[PDB]
Amino acid sequence: SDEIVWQVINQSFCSHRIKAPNGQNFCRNEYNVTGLCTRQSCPLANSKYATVKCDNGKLYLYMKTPERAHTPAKLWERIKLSKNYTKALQQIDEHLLHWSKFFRHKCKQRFTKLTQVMITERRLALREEE
Amino acid sequence: PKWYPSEDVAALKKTRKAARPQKLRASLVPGTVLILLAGRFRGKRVVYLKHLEDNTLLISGPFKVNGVPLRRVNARYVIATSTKVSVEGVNVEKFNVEYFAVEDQKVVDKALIAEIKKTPLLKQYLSASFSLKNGDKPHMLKF
Amino acid sequence: AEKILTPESQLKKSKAQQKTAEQVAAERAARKAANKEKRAIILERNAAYQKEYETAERNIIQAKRDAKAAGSYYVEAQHKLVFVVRIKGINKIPPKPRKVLQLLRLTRINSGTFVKVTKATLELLKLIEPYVAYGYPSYSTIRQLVYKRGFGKINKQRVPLSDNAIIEANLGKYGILSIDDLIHEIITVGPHFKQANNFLWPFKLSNPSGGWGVPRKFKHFIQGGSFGNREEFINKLVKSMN
Amino acid sequence: QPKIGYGSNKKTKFLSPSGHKTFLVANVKDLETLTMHTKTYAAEIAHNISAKNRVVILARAKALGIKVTNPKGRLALE
Amino acid sequence: HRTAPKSDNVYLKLLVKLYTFLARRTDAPFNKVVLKALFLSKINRPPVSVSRIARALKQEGAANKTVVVVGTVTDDARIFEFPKTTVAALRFTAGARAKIVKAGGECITLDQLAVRAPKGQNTLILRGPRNS
Amino acid sequence: SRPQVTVHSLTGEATANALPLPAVFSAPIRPDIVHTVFTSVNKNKNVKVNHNEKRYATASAIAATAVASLVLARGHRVEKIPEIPLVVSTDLESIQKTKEAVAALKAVGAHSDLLKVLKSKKLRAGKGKYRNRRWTQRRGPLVVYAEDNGIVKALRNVPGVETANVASLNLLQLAPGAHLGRFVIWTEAAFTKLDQVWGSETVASSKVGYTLPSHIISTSDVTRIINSSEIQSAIRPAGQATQKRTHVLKKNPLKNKQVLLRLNPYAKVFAAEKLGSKKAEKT
RNA sequence: CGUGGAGGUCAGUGACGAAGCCUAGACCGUAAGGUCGGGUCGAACGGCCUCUAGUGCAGAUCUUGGUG
RNA sequence: CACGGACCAAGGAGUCUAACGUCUAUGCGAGUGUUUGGGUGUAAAACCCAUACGCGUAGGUUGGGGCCUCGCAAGAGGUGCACAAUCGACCGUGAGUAAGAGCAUAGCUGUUGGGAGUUCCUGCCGAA
Ligand SMILES: [Mg+2]
Ligand SMILES: [Mg+2]
Ligand SMILES: [Mg+2]
Ligand SMILES: [Mg+2]
Ligand SMILES: [Mg+2]
Ligand SMILES: [Mg+2]
Ligand SMILES: [Mg+2]
Ligand SMILES: [Mg+2]
Ligand SMILES: [Mg+2]
Ligand SMILES: [Mg+2]
Ligand SMILES: [Mg+2]
Ligand SMILES: [Mg+2]
Ligand SMILES: [Mg+2]
Ligand SMILES: [Zn+2]
Repeated sequence: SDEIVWQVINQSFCSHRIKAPNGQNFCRNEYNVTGLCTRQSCPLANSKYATVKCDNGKLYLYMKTPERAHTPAKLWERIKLSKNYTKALQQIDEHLLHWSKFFRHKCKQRFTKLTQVMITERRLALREEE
Repeated sequence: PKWYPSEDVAALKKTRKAARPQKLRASLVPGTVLILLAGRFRGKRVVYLKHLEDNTLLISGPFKVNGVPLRRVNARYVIATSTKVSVEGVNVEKFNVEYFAVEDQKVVDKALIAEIKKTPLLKQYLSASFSLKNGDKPHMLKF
Repeated sequence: AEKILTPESQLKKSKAQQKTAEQVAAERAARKAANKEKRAIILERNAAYQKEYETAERNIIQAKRDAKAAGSYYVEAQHKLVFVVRIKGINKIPPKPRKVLQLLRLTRINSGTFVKVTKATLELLKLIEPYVAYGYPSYSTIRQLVYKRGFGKINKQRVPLSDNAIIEANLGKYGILSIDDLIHEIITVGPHFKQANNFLWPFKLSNPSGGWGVPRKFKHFIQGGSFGNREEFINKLVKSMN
Repeated sequence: QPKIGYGSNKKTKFLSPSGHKTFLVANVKDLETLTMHTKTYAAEIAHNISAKNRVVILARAKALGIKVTNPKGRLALE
Repeated sequence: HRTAPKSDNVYLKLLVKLYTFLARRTDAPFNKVVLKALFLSKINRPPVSVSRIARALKQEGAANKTVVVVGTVTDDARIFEFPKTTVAALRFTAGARAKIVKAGGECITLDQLAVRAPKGQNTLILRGPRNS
Repeated sequence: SRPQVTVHSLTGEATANALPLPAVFSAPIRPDIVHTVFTSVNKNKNVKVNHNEKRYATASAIAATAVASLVLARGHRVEKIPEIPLVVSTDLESIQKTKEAVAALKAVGAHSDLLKVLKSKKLRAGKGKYRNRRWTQRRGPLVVYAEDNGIVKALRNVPGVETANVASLNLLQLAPGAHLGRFVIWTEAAFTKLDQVWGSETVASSKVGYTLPSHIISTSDVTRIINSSEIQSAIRPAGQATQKRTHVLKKNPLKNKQVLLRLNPYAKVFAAEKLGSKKAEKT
């Protein structure tokens, strides 16, 4: 049913979709790795999916499988990426072993950017402590 | 590999453009007098010695005659006159492009003066500058 | 703990891709060998055509000289090929010439094409005499046109003739495997002239570099204007246009 | 006279001289949709946003490293 | 004629996608033919009754062929004896479906036929009479 | 395409008893028919619509109620619910107090959707504000009951929640704004009675001369079918998927010797022979 | 592209200033226009998917008030 | 430049509705349409039953898209949708039969009609 769901979401109301002036579309979905409404992008469209998303200081990895499509409360499995960037990429590749290259590449890029953002918000909010 | 590639790096396509040695204009020949059209010594007559690998002609005043030292000059900014001197007397092997990055000039100048003496009035020609007078039309003017 | 196992579909895909790659490599080697043999064949055909052309020209000249020596006139065979070029704009054209112009594949000014000479085709040119200029094309002009402005019709997509393989893939059925083979089929009236000529896209020619000659174009060639049958002098015009 | 022949190239269309496509932003959540596309896109705060929200949007944008097209608007003039 | 079905039906579009992919990637002209048929309008998709299926199978050597109807199949009470075959078509009326199931036959969608016969092997296409 | 759903007690604990899915949820999900019927029926508050088409649209909406992705697409906060289609114990039908029903909804996990609907209330923008349409708010969960035992009165007051009998389900209530996938909660009795109301594979629908629609395509997912195992055996080798550019620029043979030799090999030999400048015998 | 009507939706926007109007300012679009900035304004309204209504001028008979 | 010009403010050249038909989409299918009434109804609604009538039903051969075998391919064939071609049988000389497709809804839209000046921007196809 993923194709049907995607086609309805495409030619009907993807509520998280925002139509930019260029004509490109952006899904507002927080779990979305690539914030662009496409076949590979909407977590709604695709049963198999993954994302790096920041919670507190941690940069967790969220996993989505067709097996837990029912029971959406427990759908997203939460994995802690190690603070070491190399270890984090290794863990992402391991968990995303035998996993389509699109989500893996996008997940790695999102982890890099979130790490940079965490570094730079530490920068902007440096305090006298320590 | 300490940073994963943000966005992507578009590799440039391989270029089928191999550099080849320059083919100089026919008039330029070793031992040919030259007129410089720009730079510090614009409008000053100089001798041509050899063509360098990096396409910069090498020229001597001689500094003895006209005070122009050994120097690199671009070919396109130069006019070639029909009068010649024999350059066989001067050997001009040692100095090269990388060398440019007094005694040598003296060694060159002695040999070049030796040939300059034979032709009448050439030293005076090299000493004096060149300029366009009124009524001078370059296109007819045979250089 | 336990190792993960490769998906059972990716393994099938890897097997299929490996076999396909091996097949493609074998086909590539065979194609390379065939290309070498094809180039050898093309060289032989070109040499044969060159000798044929030279001998034909010398034979015509010698026939003229011999006829003059004998005191008898020599008459050349009527030219079996013409080249036509469009001279006039589409507007202010009656229906009768307009329909003919479509048949000759001329749809814009300055375009031109080769036409076989026959009683049927000659009257068509007679119908469109005001709006076109045509004449007998020499070998050199045809060669230059085919090399510079040659375009091939491949699924109605005006493909440029930049390689012998392109012409082969279309015209090997008719025994034409190179640009020069096509040029021979054009310069002569071969058994497959219609198909080879139709394969060529109508030529798109610039206005002549030197000029049109006479100040006013729109009179017939003898009257002193561009359009009309000018015979060999078309070669002078087309080379200026091409 | 306007006509299709004047149309701009697709690769350069909808591009500011800074090289960033303008994207309207209302709140922090909409800002976060442009987290990584900092090179391709630049945010533009909407006209109807209150001054109190604009400073928060600017702070979050600086943290994310996303270029804002109209900062110092309603916090400064012109 | 058409380059895509004028209908906005999701499932017809999915079938068109599958069949255009097969026609692109299959040498068999069967996929091309069915792809072109899928675009047709209602007037250009006349119903092919179970009656016509019975005649098409009575033709020699076609008894074991898979009958294909790009469209709908309608029942015909005129007949008492109907042979067993695995008809394939877009839609099946309740009467036609019951007749096919009763006689030991079976009805499949065109996707199931594509899975069965990607090259259309042993297939027999039929088209209804478009008198009006 | 599960076999069964697990009932959930009002307090929240999962109930052992399980109910097979009805055949409605395995029905065509057609946005176009639902959209057309929804426009025609919403014009009434008149346009005639075929009864069978109307039932088809109702069935499509009911099927959409089970696809959690579509429910997220419309906007409901179904992110935290025990499962979909969401089923609750029949005792729900016998609640008499609004507060108890709301607490049961919190246990069910529809708290987020109710909070959304509560926050969304705003004043009507248009002049219709003074024509008895003044406050506008988002839509909440739908509670389906087989029989009313006071649940209807309890849930009337809470914003966003609308209740509908199983025998009387409405496309407007099921698919607001022609958008498929409204969040619904089914009582345990309602889930069972859905079979009788609409029918299963071997059960009459209870509607005179009605059968659930057939699927034009037996499989929803085209990726599974197109990949398959046998098609790839049937399929010729693929292309690059990004066409290699051939002949970006035209190189005139007359001016560039390399391409001239490429077009004609005999040109090389002829150049050496200089047959063009050959001398005919003086004779 | 623009103007209203209705349903749905953005847990949209708002005295730290909503809607309306102007803006020989900046950006975008080939253009109808759109976004932002500023001014004005001073309490609520907008974006988006769908169906439904619905784009600016010319000129005449003259009329009325008012002014010669 | 050639030809005309009291002044300011405004206002400023007719209406709803019907009949037949082509095409497209959807539902069903030798059927199809309900609402003519009733039930039911967080209540014009929505959901459901009948109640009728409307419009439907009451072979020879050649070619033929397609599919099968042989063939690397061209072909050799085999088989034959729609439909055509002629050849005829029967019913009653055609609209023929010898294996039907229509009904309903919506959109666009041609004609006939009942009182009955220019035309937001861009693009496209195109007589004479
Ligand atoms: Mg492959
Ligand atoms: Mg000139
Ligand atoms: Mg030239
Ligand atoms: Mg503003
Ligand atoms: Mg009809
Ligand atoms: Mg037979
Ligand atoms: Mg690829
Ligand atoms: Mg090109
Ligand atoms: Mg609204
Ligand atoms: Mg404005
Ligand atoms: Mg511009
Ligand atoms: Mg027959
Ligand atoms: Mg036959
Ligand atoms: Zn989306």
